[PDB]
Amino acid sequence: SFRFGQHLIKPSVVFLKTELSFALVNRKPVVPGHVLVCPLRPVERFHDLRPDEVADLFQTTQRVGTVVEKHFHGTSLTFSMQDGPEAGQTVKHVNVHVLPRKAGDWRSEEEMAAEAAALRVYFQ
Amino acid sequence: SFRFGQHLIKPSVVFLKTELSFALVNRKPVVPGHVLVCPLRPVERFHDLRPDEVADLFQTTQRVGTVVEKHFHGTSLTFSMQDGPEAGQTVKHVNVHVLPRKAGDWRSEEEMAAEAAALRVYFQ
Ligand SMILES: Nc1ncnc2c1ncn2[C@@H]1O[C@H](COP(=O)(O)CP(=O)(O)O[P@](=O)(S)OC[C@H]2O[C@@H](n3cnc4c(N)ncnc43)[C@H](O)[C@@H]2O)[C@@H](O)[C@H]1O
Ligand SMILES: Nc1ncnc2c1ncn2[C@@H]1O[C@H](COP(=O)(O)CP(=O)(O)O[P@](=O)(S)OC[C@H]2O[C@@H](n3cnc4c(N)ncnc43)[C@H](O)[C@@H]2O)[C@@H](O)[C@H]1O
Repeated sequence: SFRFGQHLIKPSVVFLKTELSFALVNRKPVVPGHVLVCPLRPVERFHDLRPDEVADLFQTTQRVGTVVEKHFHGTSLTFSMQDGPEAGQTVKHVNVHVLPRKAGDWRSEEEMAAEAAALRVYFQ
Repeated sequence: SFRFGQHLIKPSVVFLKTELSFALVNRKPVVPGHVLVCPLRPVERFHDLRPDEVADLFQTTQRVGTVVEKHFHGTSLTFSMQDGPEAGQTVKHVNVHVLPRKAGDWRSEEEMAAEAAALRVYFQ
């Protein structure tokens, strides 16, 4: 019941949801704990975001990171937004990639829902 | 009169300044128009930012990008924050890297002040 470009994201893999943004797990994380934060409204370019959704997108992005860094035992975070077709954007929806980091660094929907469930505990 | 870790940034190379953040040019941009946006207060990890400075850091980051994308003729933006020593952070100050993007992609302080001056026109 979450739009992410032209796909619908089953709540099962969504682990946080604010008034304006939401965060979810990946089918192929680049690193354990690689997750995403996207505004609820489907805009394709970061510049299309009202300034309230931008505050919200990154206050949420701040929070989500503190948790996966904890949860997945990282010591540093890597944040990044691929904003446009020439920046590598594949899904035309704004979305921050949050990747926990460590010194020297595909799955089933159920493994995704398991992971989202664990992440939901930290936002309780 | 701008702190960026343990260095002082001469206003000459600063091209925007809000109540909470500020943006500046690079001595070695990775791509023409690669610039930075940093909170005025020197925190070393994104999580150390109040939520007001986070709204401000990214509302500002939204603006700055729209301009360098225009100015440097890009068609897409790449945003990214290296948050921690294991994420590649070199300067222990929070700072978003904004890089304009195009299909298939060191200088003197004066060349830096020239560039900041041009960027200041778009925020007039
Ligand atoms: N050395 C290094 N190597 C790699 N990354 C590094 C690095 N250093 C720093 N970084 C860091 O690693 C990041 C590089 O990641 P990236 O920007 O290359 C991933 P993307 O696939 O291009 O993303 P988008 O198209 S925008 O967004 C689409 C995303 O949503 C997901 N998605 C789409 N549909 C989905 C669905 N239905 N269900 C679940 N997920 C879906 C996709 O899997 C995809 O990840 C940077 O932040 C950098 O600082
Ligand atoms: N294929 C690709 N290749 C490269 N980047 C890509 C990519 N695809 C996407 N990206 C994109 O390119 C970016 C990768 O850039 P990066 O994160 O590797 C640069 P950094 O030097 O590690 O940054 P920091 O330590 S955090 O911050 C320090 C910064 O402040 C500057 N600085 C420090 N002191 C200064 C001073 N006194 N005066 C002026 N500037 C100063 C430094 O030059 C430095 O750039 C990503 O956003 C990605 O999405």
